[PDB]
Formats: sequence, structure tokens, C-alpha cells
Amino acid sequence: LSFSPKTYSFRQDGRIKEVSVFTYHKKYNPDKHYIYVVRILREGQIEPSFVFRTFDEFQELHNKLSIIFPLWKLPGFPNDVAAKRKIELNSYLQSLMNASTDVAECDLVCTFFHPLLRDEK
Amino acid sequence: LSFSPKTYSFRQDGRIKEVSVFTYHKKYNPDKHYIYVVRILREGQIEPSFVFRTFDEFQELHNKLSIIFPLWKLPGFPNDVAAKRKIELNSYLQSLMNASTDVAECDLVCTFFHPLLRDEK
Amino acid sequence: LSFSPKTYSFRQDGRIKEVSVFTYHKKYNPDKHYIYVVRILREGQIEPSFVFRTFDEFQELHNKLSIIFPLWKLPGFPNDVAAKRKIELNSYLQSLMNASTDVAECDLVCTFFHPLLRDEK
Amino acid sequence: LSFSPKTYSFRQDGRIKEVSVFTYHKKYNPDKHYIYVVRILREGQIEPSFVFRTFDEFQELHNKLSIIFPLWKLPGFPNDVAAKRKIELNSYLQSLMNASTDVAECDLVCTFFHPLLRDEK
Repeated sequence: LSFSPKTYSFRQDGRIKEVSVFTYHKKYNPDKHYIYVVRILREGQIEPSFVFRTFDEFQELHNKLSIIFPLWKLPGFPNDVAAKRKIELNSYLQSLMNASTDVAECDLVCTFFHPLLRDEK
Repeated sequence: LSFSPKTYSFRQDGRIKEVSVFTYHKKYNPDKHYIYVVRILREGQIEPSFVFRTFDEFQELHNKLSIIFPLWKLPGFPNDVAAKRKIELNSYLQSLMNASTDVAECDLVCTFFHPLLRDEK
Repeated sequence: LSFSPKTYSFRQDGRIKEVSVFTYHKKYNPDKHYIYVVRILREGQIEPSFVFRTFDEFQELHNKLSIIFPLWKLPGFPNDVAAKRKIELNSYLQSLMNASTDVAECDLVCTFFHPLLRDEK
Repeated sequence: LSFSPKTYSFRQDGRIKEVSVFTYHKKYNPDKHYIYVVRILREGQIEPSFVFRTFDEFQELHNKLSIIFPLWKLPGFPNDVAAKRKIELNSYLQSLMNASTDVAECDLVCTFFHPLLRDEK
């Protein structure tokens, strides 16, 4: 993953009970672009947390998973009013959680959810 | 909030277990317009209650929240057959309940749900 | 109700836990028309039961309810590929169950669900 | 069923708690075509399993059921971007599980879900 330094695992981080794309948010620097606010609720938590991920960051995850896993183990990835990416990335995440455990709980997926730089509110 | 005198808080009013937009209803005075019937179920209640809110009243809530909260903490607000406002206001409410607790349980949101003038069946 | 002789009440019949429109089915006599197969699961039952209702029969129910109840207490009623009536009648039923108890459990609604002539498989 | 040798029954195989179409997957031999990855969770299982079924294989199931069962006991069957078959086959499966028990738990349905040749990962 080209956006997280360390690699993390659901061991240290906590399993995911709920995820979704909560909203999308407009940026400025370094160029105009939408970023997706991802809502995560872990096991044992009542307050959700939120991380920030661009479309090109969702895509990288799916491309990296697809190196490790046969495609049939992965949900379809989708190819502004084009906040249909919000709905589509949401489906993508929901399906990801319903994939066999070797995918849903692998270290890439965990790392994708680990709070970064930006995510420190 | 330009439509409720007092300000209320989930302290005195009771936490929300379920909300949605139940239907929309056609008015007359002082001018033709649709009003949204919002269905609320509190904790400890089995019978829901219903309040009446216009689109311009949902909008004010979102604008007032957006003064207090960074935008990324809030769900997207949407810009008759145009009862797509019903579906859209419904999503908006569902997302609002899934926002971090400092938004979902703030006094504005509580006040928006407090029964007014009209709401006394 | 112009299609059930007696009037029935959730007293004698059993409360509804689940309803939906399950499929729609093509008829012949006395003229070509679609009829809706409504799936009902009562409290205390594990096997659902099924009754048969035409669109004009859903409509009558809504019109009769609207004599008794102010409109804001009722879900919107919708104005073949036109099996969007299935999706729409389904929403209508789901909302009906979420209406205040004086509507959701009134004798008209109960009677609408009581097995008729046709419904004896 | 023209694609499973033996016939199986939920007796030996285990009842279904969750099914859905998880993704669709592109094939090559013997000709270009999409195949549907069906996600099944049995009672007593936490890890789902996955079988592979073409559209013409879903259709055969529905046609064979329709020999045994009156049509009103069956959900509507639907008549690439045409991965609307995924959404549509998914609805079809969800409805199938909600059909009366004599359909939802018959040996054809069970057999449709029994892991074949291909399904051995």
C-alpha cells in the first residue's frame, strides 16, 4: 500500500463490525478532488471512527488484493454528480466484508482501514 | 433554529432508536407546499410519534450544523414527482444518526425533533 | 371492504410480523390482469401464508383508510413491465406496518389480510 | 438438474441461513461467458462457501421448479453492463428463501446449492 508506511493486521487493530462510506468531501490541495469519508465501527466500540480515502486509494487496494487473490474471491470494483462513487464504493466495502475470511481479514484490508496522517481528525 | 422557541437536548427528550421520513403531505396555507412527516421512535417507546417539517426546515438544520461542525462530519444534503425529497431526506436522516455522537446527539438535532405547534396532532 | 364479507380484527387473526409483496401472477378470468401474491408471517408462526390481491384491491383499502384517517397518518399510495406496482405495493405495505398503531392494527388492515375465497390455496 | 449428477437434500447438506450473488466472473472456455459466484452461509457455519453458476443454470432451476410448483409459489425470474443479472439473480435468490417451506427447502433448491466439479475451489 502506497499510502500507509507500516503494514497492520486485525490482530493489533480490532475487527470490523460495520463499515460504509459515510459522505464524500471536497478538497483543494494539492488539486481539486473528492475524498471519501469512511465510517468504521470496531468490535467493542460504540463510537465510530472515520478515515479519509480517495478513489485512487480504493482502487489501489483492489488492484493489490487482485495480485494475491483470484478475482472470483473479490467483489466487482466500479470503473460531482459522480458521487455515485460513494454509493458504489459503499457496495464494494459491504461485499468485501462478506468475502471469505482470508480476504475480509487480510493485512491489506486491515491496513486500508488504519488511521493515517489525515485521519488524525 | 428559526422554528422552535426553546432549545432542547436528548437529556430531557429521550434518545432516538428509529427515524425516517414516513410520507409527505400537501399544504394550503399560507401557500401551496409539501411538508414531510417524520417518524420518530425513542428508546423505551413502542408507539412512534410524528412531527412535521418542510424542506426549508431540514435545510436550516443542515446549514446550522455546518456552522458548528466541519463538513466531513455531516452527511451530504440534497440540492410533486419531486417527492424524491422524501427518499433523499430519509437518507439524510439515516446518515445523521450514524454520524459521530457529538453530531448525532447535539442539541440542534434534538431540537429539530422536538414536537412543535403543528406536531400536536 | 368490497371483497371480504365479514370484517376481522387482529384480535382473532394474529398480529403481523412480516409482510411483503412476494411476486405477481397473471390471470385469465374473467379478463387478463395481474394479481399480487402477498406474503404474510404472523407472530408465533414460522411458515408464511399467502393471499391474493389485485391493484384495485390495494387501492380500495387505501381509499377506505383515508375516509377514517387524516392523510398524513397514511403512506403515499402509488398512482407487464408495470410490475413496478410490485415494488411500489411492497413499499406501501412496509410503510403501513410502521404507521401509528391505530392505523397499522385497525380492522380494515386486518381484514385486507384475512384469507379469502381465492386464498384457500 | 442437468448439471449435478446425484440429487441432494437439506437433510444431508445443511440449511441455508444466507445466500446472495456475491460477484460475477468472466470465463474463457469453452466460450466467453459470465458466471455467478454465489455466496452461501449454512446454519452452524461462520465461514461462507461459494459455488459457481451460469445464468442458464439459474434459469433451468426455475424452469424445473415451475414443473413441480404452481407459478404463484415462485418468485419472478428475470428475462457486461448486463451484470444487472447479478442484482436480479440476487433478488431471485432472496425471494426463493422466503417462499413457502415446500419450495425453499425442496431437493432441487438444495441440489442447486451443492458444490460441484468447479466449486472445489
